[PDB]
Amino acid sequence: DICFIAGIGDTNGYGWGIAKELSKRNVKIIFGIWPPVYNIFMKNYKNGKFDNDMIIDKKMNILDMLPFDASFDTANDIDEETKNNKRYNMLQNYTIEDVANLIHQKYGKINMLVHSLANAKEVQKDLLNTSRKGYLDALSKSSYSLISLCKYFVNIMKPQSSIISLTYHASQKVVPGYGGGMSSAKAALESDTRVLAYHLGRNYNIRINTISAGPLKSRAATAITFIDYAIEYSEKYAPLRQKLLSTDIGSVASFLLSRESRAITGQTIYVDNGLNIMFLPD
Amino acid sequence: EDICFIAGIGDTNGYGWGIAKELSKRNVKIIFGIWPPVYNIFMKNYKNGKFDNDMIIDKKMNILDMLPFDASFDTANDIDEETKNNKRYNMLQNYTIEDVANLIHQKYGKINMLVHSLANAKEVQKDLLNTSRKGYLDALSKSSYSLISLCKYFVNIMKPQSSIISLTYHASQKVVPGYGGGMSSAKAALESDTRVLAYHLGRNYNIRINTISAGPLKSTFIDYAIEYSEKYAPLRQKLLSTDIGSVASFLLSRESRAITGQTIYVDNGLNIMFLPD
Amino acid sequence: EDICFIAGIGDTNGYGWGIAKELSKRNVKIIFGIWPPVYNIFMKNYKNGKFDNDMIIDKKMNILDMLPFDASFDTANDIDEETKNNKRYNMLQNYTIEDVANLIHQKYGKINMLVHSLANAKEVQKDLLNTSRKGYLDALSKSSYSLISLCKYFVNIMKPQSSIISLTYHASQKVVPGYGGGMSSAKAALESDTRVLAYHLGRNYNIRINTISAGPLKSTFIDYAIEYSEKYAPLRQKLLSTDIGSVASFLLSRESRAITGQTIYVDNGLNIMFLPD
Amino acid sequence: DICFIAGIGDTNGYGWGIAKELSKRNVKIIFGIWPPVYNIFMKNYKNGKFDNDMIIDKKMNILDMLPFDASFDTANDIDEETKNNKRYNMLQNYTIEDVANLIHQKYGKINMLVHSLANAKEVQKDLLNTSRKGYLDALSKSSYSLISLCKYFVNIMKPQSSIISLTYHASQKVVPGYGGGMSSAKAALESDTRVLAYHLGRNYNIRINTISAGPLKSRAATAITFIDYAIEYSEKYAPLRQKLLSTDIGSVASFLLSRESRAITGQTIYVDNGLNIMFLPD
Ligand SMILES: NC(=O)c1ccc[n+]([C@@H]2O[C@H](COP(=O)([O-])OP(=O)(O)OC[C@H]3O[C@@H](n4cnc5c(N)ncnc54)[C@H](O)[C@@H]3O)[C@@H](O)[C@H]2O)c1
Ligand SMILES: NC(=O)c1ccc[n+]([C@@H]2O[C@H](COP(=O)([O-])OP(=O)(O)OC[C@H]3O[C@@H](n4cnc5c(N)ncnc54)[C@H](O)[C@@H]3O)[C@@H](O)[C@H]2O)c1
Ligand SMILES: NCc1ccc(Oc2ccc(-c3ccccn3)cc2O)c(Cl)c1
Ligand SMILES: NCc1ccc(Oc2ccc(-c3ccccn3)cc2O)c(Cl)c1
Repeated sequence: DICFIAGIGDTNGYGWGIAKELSKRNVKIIFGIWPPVYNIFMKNYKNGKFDNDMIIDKKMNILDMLPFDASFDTANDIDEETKNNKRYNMLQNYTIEDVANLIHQKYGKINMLVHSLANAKEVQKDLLNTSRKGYLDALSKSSYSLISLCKYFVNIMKPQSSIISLTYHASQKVVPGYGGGMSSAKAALESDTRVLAYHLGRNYNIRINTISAGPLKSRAATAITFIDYAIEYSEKYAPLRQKLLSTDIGSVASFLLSRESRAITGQTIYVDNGLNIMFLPD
Repeated sequence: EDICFIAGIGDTNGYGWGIAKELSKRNVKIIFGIWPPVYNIFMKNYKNGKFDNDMIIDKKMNILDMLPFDASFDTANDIDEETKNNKRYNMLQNYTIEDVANLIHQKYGKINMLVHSLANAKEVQKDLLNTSRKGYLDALSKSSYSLISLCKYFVNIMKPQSSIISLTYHASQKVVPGYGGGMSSAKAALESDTRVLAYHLGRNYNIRINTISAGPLKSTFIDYAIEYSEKYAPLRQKLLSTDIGSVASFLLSRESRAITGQTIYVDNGLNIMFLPD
Repeated sequence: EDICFIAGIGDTNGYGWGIAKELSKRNVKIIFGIWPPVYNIFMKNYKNGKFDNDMIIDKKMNILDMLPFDASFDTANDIDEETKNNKRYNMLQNYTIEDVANLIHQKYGKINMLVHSLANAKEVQKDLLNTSRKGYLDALSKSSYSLISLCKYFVNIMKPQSSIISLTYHASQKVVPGYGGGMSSAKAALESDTRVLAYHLGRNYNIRINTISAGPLKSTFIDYAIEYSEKYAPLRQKLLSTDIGSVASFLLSRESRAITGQTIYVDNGLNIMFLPD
Repeated sequence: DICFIAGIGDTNGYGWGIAKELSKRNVKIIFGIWPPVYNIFMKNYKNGKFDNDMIIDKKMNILDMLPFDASFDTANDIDEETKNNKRYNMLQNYTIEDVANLIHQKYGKINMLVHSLANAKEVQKDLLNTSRKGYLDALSKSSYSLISLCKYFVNIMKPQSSIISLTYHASQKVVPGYGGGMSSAKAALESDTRVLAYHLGRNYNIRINTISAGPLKSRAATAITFIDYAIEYSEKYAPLRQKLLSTDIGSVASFLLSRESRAITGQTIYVDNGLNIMFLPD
């Protein structure tokens, strides 16, 4: 049982929580990490900074930790500026195709893929005031990255393997302040999940679903006090008033990835203490 | 110990059984509620070892008890003659919803997993348009209201962080000609009620409740549904009652503490398809 | 001439009236069905000119007739004593669904627009969780099944390319604490039944059927709903009964020949909002 | 009552049918037209070729017919190659900002906007096999064009104005063969419709909805016998067995655009003889 988690920059995200729970079930974990934060993540790991967090009387497995940039499909896609940037030029094989081939050489076929990354340069702006170039950015890094991720991993994956991504309810209902086309990319990503589920199903016997998670105070969540407010609101209005942990998403992700969800494919599962069901406060 | 009540089962060919088999994998003690009129039969078949092979998991399914259970009656007060003097019913006792909740609580104490796995419409083979008021409401009473009732009476005998599920079918959201009698209307209400109950039980008892929208099984209309499904579903595999059961097991556990009020499709992905090919 | 039957109206403060006003704009002749127990009152108020100003469109609303109408009874056969000897009912006649369809057909011939605008649950102020079986089913019978019944008996007296609508509320899809008694379950089923009826009536009689999911009006719970709505809805304007009526008029016309089985939200866009701001 | 229809290349589309019905109600119509087909559309108009089709005992109004390219927001966005292409270099003011300013000079404020255009270079490929550049193409011309269209027209539009676009059910359910990210763009567009509806509502008292239309044998529909099959299927399985005309979409569009739908905003209305409601054939 091998899982590649694409998109973990630290310990405060959904990627980490997913990692943790996949370990409880003894699956081997390969982190794919964005180069802007790669050196410093590695450093912290070495300094045993994440050592508290790797606690489960269990200890986390971490098979490998690779540089990974979901905006590049192949090496030909890497622009020269990036190729030479201070933070990339010492690193290698970080395109989507490249990490796919890496992994396969080092470990062969794997059977679990977590897409856990999103990005938009104009997330701060709202839809109307987002540029074409900013919108297409959001969709390229949040939505298309999934598709591409699939294209390349699908054949280093065994039959009956399963894939998941992460989404947010703002695709289905309006959350003012979730901007830059981020809603649009979650909308796109939830649709692609259905279409990919059809293709990967018939053709590769491979499942794909997506988890619509609640608010977590991740690094990326602070890409705009919205989130503190979102957590506040969720903890007062959701059917379940417990605090939403990333491990909560993690245990569901783990389930989706296991053979136990063998007959669930193409779905948007909500893991959010049921907030999505409410129309009216009280 | 962990105890699950499965309300609505008459053989091994259904969901309740698949759900029971899978729960047994986590060593959950199982109590079956059986519709009184087939209860003794079921009890007989059990004795004659008829369910022996279906019961093997290599470990034996631990069936804590098997009780008469009629989802159409809330309390004893509702047992309305004739019924009281009906050939089958009169030899049995304590089969109303509230009565069953008392027995279970008395013999075993509190439980922590509830499964509503029962559907019945007396006119299930006619168009909604040709369904009678009496028929429709029987559908809603047995297949929809029963869920609320079961919750009302069982919440008192459940630990906090308990979990509930029912079974639903996609006919509620999209047209399936053939699923008549108001079974569609029933599931529509069941799914909506699952949301509403999720809010109340969640806030008031920290109890979760979800519904599994399952694909066709077996346990006429079903024979088409299955062929169509295995033809067009994203996933080519045969859908098993344990496929629903393993999902149920998960939903009924703490691993899904943050999921509630949801409709989970376990149908090989049939629901995502628009037109064939 | 074009004739619309509006089943479910007791004053000018509701949807049936707003719908009636707007239909009158297209010179549609209107027949009102009134719940028998308030029928004579309504008839009195009509006589005393109480509805005179509400009736002006500058042209006068043409009310073809006003008949007692009880959505809880399908045929005469169902009028079950007491009811037959109830203070209000016994002085009236032909108010069952089938009976009304016969009168209309007899006096005016075929119609071509039907409006189901009636909702009633006897326990509308309690939680779903505290709602009784009797209460729930009354809800489903009056607010949901009535729709099917009305279709069953009226299709015979309708021209082809006829059109039908009912009114629904978003509580069916998402939790609105306060909308209890199974009104939510009712609307859930009404919306699902609208799809199913759309298939049958569409294929079998080329008749269309849709439902309007309206925002709060007036006609307690509503007072909050309205303030919240006018605060948070995408559209700041006050929502009028004629806002629903103008949409209804459209849906009931040939201009919408290619729309059927749909739930149309007329609620200033409230439904698209997740969290406030 | 002025309406700008963005995206009509001939008489066989939804744009034309919408035009026709808006005329029945005496509203003035400005066609925005893609330059690759502009000269030839004009020619046909002049040769009175469309004269049969402009029949309603009514005759169509056509206030103006402008060149229009929804892939350009402003003149600065026009690449030099395009700027010089055989088919563009004789034409002017065809960016989104430009046609917005044109129209306003010539006629002032308008109050009706029809988005009726879509495009994807790799529509023939299916999701998995679509490139980043092809996906982003679909989203840029089918989804973002709407947003941009709004940004620029919103303030040459009076309060209480209304906007509509066109979508297809493949966003919500899987239609194999509707590829190139076209499903993804309909998914995105239906989401943006909700978010735009919130912003335009509160801020400009302006409504936006989208129509999910059935199959019509438009020029663009043949961008892949899929459609003949789609029309075949729809006419045998839809609740309504009538043939679906573009004027059917047109009369609904007209309604959405009128004050009659004054309280409907942010919605996806299905105009498809109810096919979307079916799960199972028979
Ligand atoms: N935090 C929330 O409230 C919330 C809610 C719902 C959904 N989500 C989703 O969860 C997922 C994970 O986000 P998170 O909230 O855990 O924050 P996060 O910052 O931990 O996760 C995003 C990570 O992806 C990496 N990344 C960004 N762009 C990349 C690229 N081009 N390629 C590779 N790596 C890249 C970043 O380094 C970052 O660490 C996202 O898809 C997000 O949309 C988050
Ligand atoms: N035909 C169908 O079965 C169907 C079904 C559902 C939805 N739709 C939608 O209806 C809308 C109209 O398409 P149609 O089916 O009438 O075909 P159509 O070809 O008549 O409409 C598309 C028109 O937009 C123009 N166009 C394309 N790219 C453009 C750009 N960059 N800027 C400006 N103009 C451009 C083209 O010249 C074309 O004539 C589309 O949004 C489509 O997605 C069509
Ligand atoms: N540059 C941007 C960026 C924007 C959003 C992101 O993901 C999310 C980050 C936060 C939330 C969120 C926000 C509020 C409440 C609940 N969840 C949802 C998300 O999808 C990420 Cl990971 C990055
Ligand atoms: N290059 C491409 C391109 C692709 C799809 C398009 O629009 C549609 C064209 C056809 C259908 C369609 C296809 C089959 C059945 C019903 N509708 C749906 C659409 O959204 C258009 Cl206008 C252009």
